[PDB]
Amino acid sequence: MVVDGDLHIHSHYSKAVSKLMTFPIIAENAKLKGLNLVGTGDSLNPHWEKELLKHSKPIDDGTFEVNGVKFILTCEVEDKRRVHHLLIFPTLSQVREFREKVKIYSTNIESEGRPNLNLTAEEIAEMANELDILIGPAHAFTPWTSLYKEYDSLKDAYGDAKIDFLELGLSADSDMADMIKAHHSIPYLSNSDAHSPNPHRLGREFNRFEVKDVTFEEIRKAIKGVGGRKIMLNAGLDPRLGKYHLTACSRCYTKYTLQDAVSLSWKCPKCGGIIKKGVRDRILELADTSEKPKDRPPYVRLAPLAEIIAMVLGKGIESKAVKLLWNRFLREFGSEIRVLIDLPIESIASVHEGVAKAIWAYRNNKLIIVPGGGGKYGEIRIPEEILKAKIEDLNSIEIS
Ligand SMILES: [Zn+2]
Ligand SMILES: [Zn+2]
Ligand SMILES: [Zn+2]
Repeated sequence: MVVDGDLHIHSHYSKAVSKLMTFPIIAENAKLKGLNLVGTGDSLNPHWEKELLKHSKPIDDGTFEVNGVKFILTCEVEDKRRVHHLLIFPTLSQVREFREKVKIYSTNIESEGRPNLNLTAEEIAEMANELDILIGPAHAFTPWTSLYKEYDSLKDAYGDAKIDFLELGLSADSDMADMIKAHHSIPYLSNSDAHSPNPHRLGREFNRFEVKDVTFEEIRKAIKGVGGRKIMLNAGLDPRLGKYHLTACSRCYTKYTLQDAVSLSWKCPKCGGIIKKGVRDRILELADTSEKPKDRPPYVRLAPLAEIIAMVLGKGIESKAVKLLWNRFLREFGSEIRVLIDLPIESIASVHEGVAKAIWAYRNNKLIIVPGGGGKYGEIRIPEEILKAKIEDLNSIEIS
C-alpha cells in the first residue's frame, strides 16, 4: 500500500495562518492534492483537539479520519532559542501528558497554535523520548527558527537526548542534508509547513510511505525503515530556487562565494548592499563527508501543478485559463500528485503537450535553473530542445 503524507501543517489557531485551515477544508484540498495522510498540526492546543474529535471518526487510538482523509497527531513547538521542533504523537493521552508536562514552561498553550516553551532543545527531546513521542528538528536548514541557524550540530542542540527524524524544509533537499555525516543515521521528512489549505501550499512537500495500513504505528515503522515499511521517496521544492540558496547581496542579488563575502565584510562592492549568507554555503561550512547512505530515499523536485500550468500557459496562477486546465487534469486523473509523479508523460500529453514536457523536465532534472539568493527566488526555464521535440523522443534528446 502506497500513501502520500504531509506531517507538518498549522491550524487557524496559529499566528499568520489562514482561517481556512479547518479540518473539513484541509481534508477537501488533501483529496485534490492526493494526500491520503495529513498531520493534524497544533495538537497541543486544546481547542484544536476539540475540533478534531468533533469532525473525525476513530480509526485507532492515534489515527483519525475526516471525510475519507486520515490524520495523525502532530505539533510544532518553539524552544528557548526560537528553534522549531516537530512532534508526532502516538495517542491523545501522549498529547495530554506532554501538554501537562510543558504547561508550566509556557503561557500560550491554549491561546496559540505553536506553543512557546521556555525549554532547551535537549529538555524538549528528553520529555518526548520519555513519552514515546517522535521528535525531530523542523525545517532544519531554513534561515530562521531552525536548528542550524542557532547550532553547528545536532549534538550541541539535543545533547544526550535522541531524535527520530529530521525535517528538510523548503530550503534543502536530501543531498544537501547528507553532506553532514551525523545525518546519515537519521531518516528525512519533507513536509509543507502549510499556512493555507490551497493545493499549492498544502502538500508543497510530502512523503511517500509504503505501509500495510494508514495508522500511526505503520507510519512509525516507515519512518524507522523496519518490517518492510519505509519512506519510498521524499518530494518537495527545488532548493536551488529558494530565496536564500546562494550567498548574495540583498539589493542587487549578485551572487558571491562564502569566503568572498566574509572578506568583503558582508558589503557588496557592486551597489554597497548587505550580502546575505546563503543556505547552501551554510551547509558547506558544516560539510564533512562526500558519501550518502545507500538506502536514502530519493528526493523528487516538484512544483504544484497549477504553478507548472501557469508557467506553461504564461498566465497568472489565479487566472481563468489556469484554473480550467487544472480542473481538467483533476477531472481526468484523480489527484495532482498522480499527475506530478505517477502518470506517464504520454498520458499527461493527452490533456496538454506543454504541461507534459514541463513535468518530464522536472522528473529528469532537465530544467535550466538560475539559482536564488539574497531574498530573490530563482528562475526556471525549459530548454529549447525539449519544446521542439516530440513526446516520444524526449529520452533521446541530447541537452545543452
Ligand atoms: Zn516552523
Ligand atoms: Zn511550522
Ligand atoms: Zn549589491
